[PDB]
Amino acid sequence: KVFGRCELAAAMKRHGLDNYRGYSLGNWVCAAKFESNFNTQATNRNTDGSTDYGILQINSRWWCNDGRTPGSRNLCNIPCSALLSSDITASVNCAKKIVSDGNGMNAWVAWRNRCKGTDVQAWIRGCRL
Ligand SMILES: [Cl-]
Ligand SMILES: [Cl-]
Ligand SMILES: [Cl-]
Ligand SMILES: [Cl-]
Ligand SMILES: [Cl-]
Ligand SMILES: [Cl-]
Ligand SMILES: [Cl-]
Ligand SMILES: [Cl-]
Repeated sequence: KVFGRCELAAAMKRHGLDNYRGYSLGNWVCAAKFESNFNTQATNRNTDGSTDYGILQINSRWWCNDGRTPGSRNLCNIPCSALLSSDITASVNCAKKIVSDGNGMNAWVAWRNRCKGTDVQAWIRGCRL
């Protein structure tokens, strides 16, 4: 599924991501924009052989199981395929664990490089939330 901007904001709010760990909804929308362009089906291989999955590009090195990332863990206790669903529940639940892991949203290097410090409220501007 390819979400619209306000549509994804609303879905993230509905699943409790709004201000989770102190990160406003615009931060989460911004991250999703630059990680996946709002496409739940996005996958990308990393150089090290792990893969990033879904709307927030969660990595199989730590967070989900894909059967092909030796030495990796599955800390969200989920198949990585679950992170590609139209329903964003599994990706939000896992993102909540990631952002609680100690470095906040710096875990998403596209958030750190493209969102952090910017006018992230622009991402929810105009949205009926
Ligand atoms: Cl957009
Ligand atoms: Cl915001
Ligand atoms: Cl992989
Ligand atoms: Cl997804
Ligand atoms: Cl594996
Ligand atoms: Cl392994
Ligand atoms: Cl959803
Ligand atoms: Cl980046």
